[PDB]
Amino acid sequence: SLDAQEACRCIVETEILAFGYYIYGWRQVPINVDIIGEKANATRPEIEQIIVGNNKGVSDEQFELDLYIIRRRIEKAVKGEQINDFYICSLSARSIIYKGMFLAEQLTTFYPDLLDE
Amino acid sequence: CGVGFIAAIDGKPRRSVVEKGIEALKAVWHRGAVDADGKTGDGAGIHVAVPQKFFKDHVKVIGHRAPDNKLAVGQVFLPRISLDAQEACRCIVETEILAFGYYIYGWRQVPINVDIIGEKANATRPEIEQIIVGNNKGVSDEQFELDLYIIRRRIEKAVKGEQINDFYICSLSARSIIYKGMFLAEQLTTFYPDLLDERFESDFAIYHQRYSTNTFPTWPLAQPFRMLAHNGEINTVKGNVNWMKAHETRMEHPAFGTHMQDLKPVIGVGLSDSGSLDTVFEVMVRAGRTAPMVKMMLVPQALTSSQTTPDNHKALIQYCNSVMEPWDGPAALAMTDGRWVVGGMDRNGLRPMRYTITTDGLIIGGSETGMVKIDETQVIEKGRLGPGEMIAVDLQSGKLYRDRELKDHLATLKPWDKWVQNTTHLDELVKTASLKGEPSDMDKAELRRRQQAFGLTMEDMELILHPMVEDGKEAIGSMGDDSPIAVLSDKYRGLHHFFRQNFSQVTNPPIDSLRERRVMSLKTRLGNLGNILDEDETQTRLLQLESPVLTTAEFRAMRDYMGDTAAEIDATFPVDGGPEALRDALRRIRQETEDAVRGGATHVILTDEAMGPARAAIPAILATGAVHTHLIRSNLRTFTSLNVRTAEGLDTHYFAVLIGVGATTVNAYLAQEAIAERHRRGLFGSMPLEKGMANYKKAIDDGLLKIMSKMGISVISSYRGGGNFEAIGLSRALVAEHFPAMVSRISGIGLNGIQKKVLEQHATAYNEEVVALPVGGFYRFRKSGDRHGWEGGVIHTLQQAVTNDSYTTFKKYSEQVNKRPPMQLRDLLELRSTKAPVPVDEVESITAIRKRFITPGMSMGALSPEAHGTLNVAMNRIGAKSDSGEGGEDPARFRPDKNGDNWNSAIKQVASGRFGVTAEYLNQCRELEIKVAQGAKPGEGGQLPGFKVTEMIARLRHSTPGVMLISPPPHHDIYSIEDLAQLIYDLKQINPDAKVTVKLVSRSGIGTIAAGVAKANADIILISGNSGGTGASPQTSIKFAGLPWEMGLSEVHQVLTLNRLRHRVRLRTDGGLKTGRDIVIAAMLGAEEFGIGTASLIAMGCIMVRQCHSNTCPVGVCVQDDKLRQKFVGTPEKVVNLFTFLAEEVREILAGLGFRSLNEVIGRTDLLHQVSRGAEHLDDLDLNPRLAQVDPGENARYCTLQGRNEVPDTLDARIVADARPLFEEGEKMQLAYNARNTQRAIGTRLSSMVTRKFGMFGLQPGHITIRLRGTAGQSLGAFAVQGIKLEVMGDANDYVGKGLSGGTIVVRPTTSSPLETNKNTIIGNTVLYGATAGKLFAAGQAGERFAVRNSGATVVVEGCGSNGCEYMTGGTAVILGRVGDNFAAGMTGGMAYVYDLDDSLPLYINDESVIFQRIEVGHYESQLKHLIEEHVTETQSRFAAEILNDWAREVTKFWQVVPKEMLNRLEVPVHL
Ligand SMILES: Cc1cc2nc3c(=O)[nH]c(=O)nc-3n(C[C@H](O)[C@H](O)[C@H](O)COP(=O)(O)O)c2cc1C
Ligand code: F3S
Repeated sequence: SLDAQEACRCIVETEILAFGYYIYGWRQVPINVDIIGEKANATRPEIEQIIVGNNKGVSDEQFELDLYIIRRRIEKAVKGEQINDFYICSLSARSIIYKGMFLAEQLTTFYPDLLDE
Repeated sequence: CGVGFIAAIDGKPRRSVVEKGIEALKAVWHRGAVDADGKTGDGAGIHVAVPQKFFKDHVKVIGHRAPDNKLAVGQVFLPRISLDAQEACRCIVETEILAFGYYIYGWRQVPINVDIIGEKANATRPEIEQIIVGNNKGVSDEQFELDLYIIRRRIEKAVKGEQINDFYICSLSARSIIYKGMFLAEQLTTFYPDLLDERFESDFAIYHQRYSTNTFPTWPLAQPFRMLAHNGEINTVKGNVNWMKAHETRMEHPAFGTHMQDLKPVIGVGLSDSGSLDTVFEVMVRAGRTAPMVKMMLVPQALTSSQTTPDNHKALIQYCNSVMEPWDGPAALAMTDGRWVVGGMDRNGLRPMRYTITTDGLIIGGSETGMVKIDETQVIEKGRLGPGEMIAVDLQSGKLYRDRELKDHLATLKPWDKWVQNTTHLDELVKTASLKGEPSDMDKAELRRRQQAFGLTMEDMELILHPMVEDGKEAIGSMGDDSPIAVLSDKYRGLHHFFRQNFSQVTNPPIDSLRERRVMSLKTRLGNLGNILDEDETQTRLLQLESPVLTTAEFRAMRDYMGDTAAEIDATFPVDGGPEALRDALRRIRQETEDAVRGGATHVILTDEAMGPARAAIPAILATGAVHTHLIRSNLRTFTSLNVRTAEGLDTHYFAVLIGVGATTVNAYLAQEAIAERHRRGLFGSMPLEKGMANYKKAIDDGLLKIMSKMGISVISSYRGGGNFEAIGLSRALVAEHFPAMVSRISGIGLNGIQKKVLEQHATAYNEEVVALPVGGFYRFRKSGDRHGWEGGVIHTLQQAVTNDSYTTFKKYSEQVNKRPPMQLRDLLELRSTKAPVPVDEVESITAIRKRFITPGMSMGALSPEAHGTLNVAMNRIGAKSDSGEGGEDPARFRPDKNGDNWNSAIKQVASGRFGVTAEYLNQCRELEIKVAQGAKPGEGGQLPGFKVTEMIARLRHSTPGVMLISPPPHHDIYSIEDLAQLIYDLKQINPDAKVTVKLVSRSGIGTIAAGVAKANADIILISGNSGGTGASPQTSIKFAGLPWEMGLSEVHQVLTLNRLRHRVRLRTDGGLKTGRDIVIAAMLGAEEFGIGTASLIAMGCIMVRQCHSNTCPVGVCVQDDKLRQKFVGTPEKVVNLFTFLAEEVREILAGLGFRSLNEVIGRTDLLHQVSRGAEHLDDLDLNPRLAQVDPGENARYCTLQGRNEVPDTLDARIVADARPLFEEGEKMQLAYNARNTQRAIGTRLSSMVTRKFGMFGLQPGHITIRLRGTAGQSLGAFAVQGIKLEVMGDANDYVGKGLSGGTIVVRPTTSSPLETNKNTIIGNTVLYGATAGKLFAAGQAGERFAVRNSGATVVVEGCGSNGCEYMTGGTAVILGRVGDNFAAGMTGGMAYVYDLDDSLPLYINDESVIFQRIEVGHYESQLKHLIEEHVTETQSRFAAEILNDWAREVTKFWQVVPKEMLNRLEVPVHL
């Protein structure tokens, strides 16, 4: 549906801006659904990325701390409204996670981003 | 699609009830959504009584002892994938039942058969089980049902606690059970073999089947519900839920006790409208009231101020409307308490409901009068349900209450008349307020300084104010809106420009308001909210106002009455506070409001009265939004009211949004001061000040009713605080935090931008030395004002490029127009490829690209005949398609000219007025088009001034010369998607070669509507935007309604691709298309065809005067004069050259990008990027929701089918196989057949063959005649031409004789029927809709809206219903009986005769535009005599026979009704 996406986006944006950080925007990850089977495709979620930058000039340490706190608060708030199939695979300034329900050898085909230089 | 209910009158269980319910369910397969699978349904269900003996024998066999009391059985849906969810839910249920003390007998697994279910309806199939609980404490049935309900609610809450998914309880009671699922209607007894048993006997049964808009079934969403079943669609649910959120915090009843606590969030999550309504209904019933009382309290009757009801019902309706907010919308309800069984209708009576009593003490009601086969010699009475009516059956005592009897029996429970007298009006309070305390007027300089602070120009006072004060009506504009959107503009646009209004496509009908204004109320009540579960005199003691808008004197009187209990709050913030002054002011006011309400205050007055040179004013919308939301979230909105004093309210769009946000009353004092100042200068003439204020208030109320009627809401109480607007260009955080329920698909400015704009305007007004207001350009261009789309340089350069026929000039034009700062959404996106360019000679030729352009519809009433013909000739010369639009077309233009120039049009429209729609008008086209809503004025009908109608137009539209013609906003044929499918079937039957196009308007939620219409066999969808032109419409509907097509097109494309439906339909867009870049962007978005419109008018000579409504256009494009039509300068070569240039531009761009065909670029969204205007504006528009790419799969990204979507064959096929001598030798024929309700549009394809062979008037009357025996389907004999005679023995369902075109239809009961032919309904609703010729004789009563938009037909019927002969235009109508209320509303041509024995016509008629007298001319007597003689001859009636017998004494019992405009034009005068 097209409400759950909008509701989750509103929740995330209200909960990030409550701390004072600056949101640069959303990005839709390029994928290729040609390699996924059927039963692994009926429950495929919409994958997106949100880019937030630190403008308060805080250290990395406090920055990671508030990012974790924001993730937990977003999880609780979304669970409040009993919205199903919502997940956060990472929210940090140090590391990223690319995961899915495909075969091992077909990881670089589903996510062409990792083929970059 | 449909509801139905069967009831045994005496009250004894029996098997026939149940099987007849099954039989009725087995015959509703024609209205459902056909599927290529044959197994996939969309929901079905039945609701019966509990078969005690079945389960008692089950328990006996199991090994227990059968108790003496009744059993209780609960049907549950448990998850199926894992084995924990089942066990966890079982543990929860068993722990929660045993906490009360009842005994559990065990679980049972229902036998099912999954062989009939489709695939997608099987991947979400839950595990169905039953739990058997018995009562051992010996409690009564009443307490037992109460604890069962409480246990159900507690189980629901506990299971939701653990976030367990796919758990549902279809029933838990000792009285009734529910069998429902996601299968087809006819396959219900195959999936559930239990119902095939011999012991399933009952005394009542309800059945329902639905028609969903999407293709993802969810089992817990199938009706009937627990103590409710609904057909239709509810309008106001975003406002009723918000008011329930305030009603919950005070309600309590001693029947529940402490347990009341787990029923506080009564309306949970994951429900539709029919679920929330059902929950509220069940809660209100389980607390003491009865089903009729709750039905009256939730869906009340229309409180009309006429003497046609006893005052008892008036007092009862006053109480009911005072205690609760109505739940509006088209609704046919069939509900059941534990004792009563009620069938009811909504306020307007849109859906149909027909019932029947048999001699076996059996009542059968439903949507169609032929569902259950019943021998004709067993009936006692047939009937219907008018607007607001209801029929009840009491099973305990076994009685049947009709409408009036039930009202009488209900109006005696409590002394309503003595209770209502507690109401206090303000009219008396302002009358008795002596004429003292007159305030001194504000100074001119102060007024101008305050007006400058908000950005009011002199054009806001000379254009949109002056007509309000003088005329009492509202301003009018006549061209599209090319103004930039609010966020991209650069001047000070008020916050009320960011909110677009709402309307209703096919799923809901808009409510017309110029004719049935009697059902729309603007009542406002202060001191109203309280406990909704009580009954006492203190509930009706409040203050009542007759309009939510108050003047200054009325405000001072109401403030007198309030006095020592109110609390005033300022709404100003210091200009020098800093970068976060507005947020702090919001915080402060929303804290003071709560701190004052808790202190005993009952009335809050939010005013910006303290605005000065150092304090800027908070935008009133934001203030009232924050305050109302906070009061709702703190459980205090139920205590107080909310009054707003604003200084910016000047237009009818301000008050709309303020009342939609949550304000109770609104006071606009600066506008009144401006009115007074303009009056003291002697500008209005000789009218007093109070007359001007009254005219202004009347115009405001009329505009408010217009805005409220675009959506389908008829009462202001249910519209307030619901917020049916939509914000475009506001941050998601701001909207989701301060406003109740609005969607912002793209974020915009936050609080900093609003603060900057406000501070800038305040500084400009209060530090700069004002002498006069700026001229301002918003509706007309002025050099000092804003920018516009079409202006002088670009128009002159386009006309030069088109006239001289040179391409480089056209590239200069495109270069000029593609260089201004951004003005629309499609200006920020950017093309970017990654391939290498290819040469220009390799791309498609101009031919195959030009055949992708069409011209939108422009009626002949607006345009001049020469321009219309020029467009039709130019568009046919290049091989493309043109459009004729509404208003019909000239028959004489139906043959190619001997210049070769073909003046015909390849696309015909079916407007909602049906002004020229005949049988030949639909067989002279290649491709049809249904118009639901227009781009400029959505949710409204086209207009045509009274002087624009000449002889040519009056003859072309079958109307009266010199008469204003306003089309009805609703459709009278399309009240829901099933009616849309029926109309599409009709159109595809009448013309066997054309396609059907649906025209929508871009807004939110259009995706589901598009996925729904695609299942109705429509093959072309058209998406218009808010930037389209028009002929004549109010300015508020032009500037503040609709959305850019960039949103709607992408939404429809994504939703259609998601449901695997994109490969069946085509997409077409128009609105604001000027260059080739725009066309390439639209093609990337998903469209395949393109409409141009306004630009074409500029190629022919139009120069954007914006005076089309004045009939004085200089060049002569849209004018009905002769002296001005002689100035036309258009020629087809101009349009041809324009299209050639526009196509070769697309060729240029495609060759430069790297492709060779438009088919390789359609849908490829990833070729578009977003760049923002820079780091100096900071508008956070994120168009990523607009650029999302849904992967198709194996299918392509466009239409890949040949021809139109195919349709089944009705009975007509056999007729065409039988009447071959008629078509080949041309001889008389005579056929006989058996009709059934599963056969639609009987006699339409035959009419098509006859029209193609001989024409409309080529056959003598009665050449081919058919005799049907049985119950006819819907649209019987639609579009029948002269020479065809249908004779039905039985009855017809609906839309009989729709668009009659000269035929003849006769309906009579069976010769062996023991019925009074003048007291039983024989035909349903909307009879003779837009007919132009023929005759129709019926031997019974008709339904509602009888003979609407009649133009030339002649009808003789023995009765009528409400809203009969509404907006009739020509012909004669004889009604030998009683009429309904609001008869002959908007009638403007023809004549009517009523046979009045009750002498009660002056109480029902709408004596506004028609006059009623008695027959005084023998010429008009011979007419009636011959009509009744023909009636008696055909139908062999007995009532009319004995009327004709006693002619001399009954001729003096007839009223003759004649329009006022037909007084100077009749052939002989009506007087002596
Ligand atoms: C003078 C005029 C008359 C129109 N008449 C109709 C009409 O009768 N029916 C209709 O559906 N649309 C009518 N339209 C709207 C067009 O069909 C189309 O939606 C609009 O012209 C597109 O705007 P555009 O030219 O800016 O692209 C009319 C528009 C104009 C300017
Ligand atoms: S604005 Fe209208 S009056 Fe004529 S010149 Fe254009 S059609």
